[PDB]
Amino acid sequence: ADLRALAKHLYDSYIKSFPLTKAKARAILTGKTTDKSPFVIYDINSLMMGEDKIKFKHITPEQSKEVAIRIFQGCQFRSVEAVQEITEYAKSIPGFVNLDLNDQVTLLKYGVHEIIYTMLASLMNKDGVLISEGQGFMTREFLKSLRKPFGDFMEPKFEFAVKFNALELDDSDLAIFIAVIILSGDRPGLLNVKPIEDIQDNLLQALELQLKLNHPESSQLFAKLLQKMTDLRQIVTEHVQLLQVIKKTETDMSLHPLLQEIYKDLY
Amino acid sequence: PSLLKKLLLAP
Ligand SMILES: CN(CCOc1ccc(C[C@H](Nc2ccccc2C(=O)c2ccccc2)C(=O)O)cc1)c1ccccn1
Ligand SMILES: [Cl-]
Ligand SMILES: [Cl-]
Ligand SMILES: [Cl-]
Repeated sequence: ADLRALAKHLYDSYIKSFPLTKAKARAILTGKTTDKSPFVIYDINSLMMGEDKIKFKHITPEQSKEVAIRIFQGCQFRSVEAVQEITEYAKSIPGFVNLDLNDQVTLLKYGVHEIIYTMLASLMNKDGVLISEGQGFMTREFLKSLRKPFGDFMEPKFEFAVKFNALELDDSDLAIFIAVIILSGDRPGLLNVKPIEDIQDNLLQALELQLKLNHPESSQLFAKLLQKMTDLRQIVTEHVQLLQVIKKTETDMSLHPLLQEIYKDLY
Repeated sequence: PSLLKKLLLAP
């Protein structure tokens, strides 16, 4: 009912759940920060020099792996942490923890990657992506140069991010949008859709109001953003097909058990 | 054991 209070509560939760916000990412990417700039990774040599400073060092033991595998393992490290952050955020969405525990799982199973790709755009420009909470920056050209199918994974996300960043959403817009994605009543296998839709109705109302107030000169920003939600699903589909190529062709490339659980029987 | 449930039920 109180759409401005819901909006504010979601933003406060977002600030607590996600260490690198869009505001902070954009301050780094435009130099308007007093911390020292990210370490730029543009090739295998810069990767070896920089990886000791990057958070995914926590999981690096063993003989040297080729560059495409290192990137794969470090991105897997980040994806597992991102899932844990999004799950903490989801538990703050009012009504979410009162849903059937099995529907909570289903909402997260089908929603986290759509959310990951949404917020990945906050860390990207057309030429690279911030990693390790802004301590590193990995160039788009370097990620593209990786041998197939590794060099194919990031390009569709950069493409998405350039179009999406053109909406110029901020963190208070994004906090509501990602809640709307999680509360999607049409996920396969949901046991009880009505209470999920009721929550999303309120969230969609809160989002529409937020967008009208925060971006008065963008008419139909709300309509535009809703059309992106559906594009996110195609990104996941294509990503899954790329991971399946890895699974059938590479050796010793099993996924983290959390990522296996999400991907198992996904659609 | 579901790991998503573990994250969801964690304090
Ligand atoms: C690109 N980047 C920022 C985070 O990007 C994400 C890009 C995608 C994801 C989702 C995640 N992806 C993977 C999961 C396991 C292993 C690799 C990937 C890749 O997506 C991948 C594969 C090949 C080449 C490059 C990436 C998922 O499906 O769960 C999560 C995060 C990195 C890269 C290296 C180290 C840290 N930060
Ligand atoms: Cl951009
Ligand atoms: Cl505006
Ligand atoms: Cl691996």
